[PDB]
Amino acid sequence: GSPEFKFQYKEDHPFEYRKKEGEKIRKKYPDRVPVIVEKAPKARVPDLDKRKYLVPSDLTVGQFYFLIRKRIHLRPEDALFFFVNNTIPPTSATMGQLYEDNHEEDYFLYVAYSDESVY
Amino acid sequence: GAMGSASSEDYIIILPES
Repeated sequence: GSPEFKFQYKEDHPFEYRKKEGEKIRKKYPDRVPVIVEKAPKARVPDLDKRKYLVPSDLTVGQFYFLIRKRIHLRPEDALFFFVNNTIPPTSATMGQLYEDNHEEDYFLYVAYSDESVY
Repeated sequence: GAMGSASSEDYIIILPES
């Protein structure tokens, strides 16, 4: 295929493809979950070529946040907030906990990141 | 449609041997 940089609205329409993709990746990697990576407005964070990712279900939210913090090389004083499908889980939860809470007919997980929480 | 791939679908996995 080809790389693209567009919002979820693109894959929000082909429900048949979104399901097929979720179904194939669920069977290919059931110990992992497909995650959408998107930056929210008002943020002050660098961009990286990451749109669609796959993470293990057993990864603790605090650890996951740390890996991405180090990935974006933010200052230690730099604020950072993550939102999984409009919700804010505790850092003691795991990717499998939020994946269960977000279980959909498409089987995709949406994750947003920002410097400040501003709709 | 009906997909007929061989290679897995495009998704960046982040899972090293560690």
